[PDB]
Parts: sequence; C-alpha cells; structure tokens
Amino acid sequence: SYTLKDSLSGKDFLDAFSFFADRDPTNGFVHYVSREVAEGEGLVKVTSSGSVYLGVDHTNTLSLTDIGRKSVRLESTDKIDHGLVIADIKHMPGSICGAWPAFWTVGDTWPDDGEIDIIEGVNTQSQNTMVLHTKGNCEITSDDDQTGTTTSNQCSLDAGPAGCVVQGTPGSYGSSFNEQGGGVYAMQWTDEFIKLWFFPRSAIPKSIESDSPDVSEFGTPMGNFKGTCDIGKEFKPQKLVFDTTFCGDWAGSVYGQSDSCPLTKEDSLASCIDFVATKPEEFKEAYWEINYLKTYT
Repeated sequence: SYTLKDSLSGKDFLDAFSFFADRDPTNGFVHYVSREVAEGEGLVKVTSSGSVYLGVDHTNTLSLTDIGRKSVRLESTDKIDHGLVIADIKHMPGSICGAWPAFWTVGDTWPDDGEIDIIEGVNTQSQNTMVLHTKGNCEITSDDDQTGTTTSNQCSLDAGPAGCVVQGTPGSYGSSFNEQGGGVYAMQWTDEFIKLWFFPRSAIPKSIESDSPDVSEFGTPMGNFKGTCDIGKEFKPQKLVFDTTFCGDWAGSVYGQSDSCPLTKEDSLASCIDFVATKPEEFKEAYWEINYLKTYT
C-alpha cells in the first residue's frame, strides 16, 4: 500500500505551487498573472470553507489585441514520481465558450517530453478527456478494463498530435461536474500503467476519505493507460499543474463546431477571441475550487 507524502489545502496548497506568469505556451488569449496580482484582483483566494479558488477576470471588457483575459497557472514546486495523486475538486471551469481548463502533469520541457492530462477540455465540452502524450511508441489496449471510451489509442508524439485519448463518462467535466458538487480525481502511476478515476461527490471510496487509500476499492478505472509500452516509464518526475487558458491551439481551432459557440469573425480563433474579450460575465463560472490535493508513495 501507500504512505501519505503531501497533504495540501488552503494557504499551504497555494504555497506549494509557483505561479506561471509568462506568455501561454498554448498560445491562448490569456494573461497569466503572479500570485500577488491574482489575490489583489480576486482571482485567487481561500474560501470560508477552506477550499482554494482559482478564477479568471469576469469583470472587464478587453481589446481584441490584448494579451488576453487574466487567469492563473499553478505548477507544483515539488515533483511527483509514481504513487497516487488524489485531488478533491468542488468546482472546475464550466462548459463555457472559449474556456480551456486543465489539471495535468509536465516535465521540465514541453511539449516534447510528453504529458499526462488528467482533466482537460475546451469550450462547451461536457465529458472529460483524459490524454497521454509519450515520447516512446505506446498503444493503450485496456479499453475492456476501463469505464471511459478510448477515442485514440496511440500515445506517441511521433505517431501523431492527438496522443492517446479516453473520453470520460457523463458528469465528469465542466458544467455537469459542477452542478453535482464535483468529486475526486485520482491517479495511480506505476511502471506499467497510469490509471485515472473520477469519483462523483457522495460516491468517494472510504479509504480515500480516511487518507489510507486502498486501490482495490477504487473499482474500474475511468481511463486505463496500459498497453504495448511500460506507460509509467515514459515520464520523469512531473510537476502538477492547474490552469485555465482561452482559445489558442485547441479551444481556438475547434471553436464553433457542434458547441453552440457563435462564429462572428474571420475564423474560429478570431471568433473565440471576440467571445472571450467581449463577454466577461460569461466567465463567472470559469473557476477551480479545490478542496485538497494529497499525494502518496
């Protein structure tokens, strides 16, 4: 079994992350700001229930040639290397045109060392998309010990840009996740596999609640990244990252397709920027509320 490594909530949680404040690597219409700026403008706070709020500017109307809408990107100071990660999340950014939230892991370079995307989606998406990108040839083949649905089975960067993608079940992302009070996302990382689970609020395994996790009671993973390579050996120690960007590489390119998002400008990216710049009130729900983050070895 597993020993508790870090237990992070409230101010201690915030103190355990650095705030990335440079131009978005994913080219989003976002203005990532430092912690003191975020706290001053209400983007970051500890709530009265003890959770951590990470939100965006939902007040100001912006120029189309502004850097972007203000947000934050937190990267853990300490790295994780195998073991368990348990994130109890009350709220994540909603199913909102332009939005691109992510809970993910990254090494010292990006994107070419690969990454583990635990929670990720764009625009008005309603179900989570779990994604791995690996350096090595890795085909995931465990679609029959997994509740999610594999939509792309090759993880390697060399094989293509999509990576290996598993779609989560209803209620696992965005507005649907929020209205049921979120839940817990869990990752188990071993040499052979990375397994991801989502446990809806009021349906969280008791061993997680007791800080003595028994993976046997987790049941079937939602995403089972296991197959033709030792998946977990594809990654060096990783930083954990929470962010919300806007538009950019993914959200901006698919904006307006089957998502009810309005096309107002010369292409989808420009239309995305128009929405994000001119509709600040639509982003009131584009926030994370994180109860805790616990890691185990």
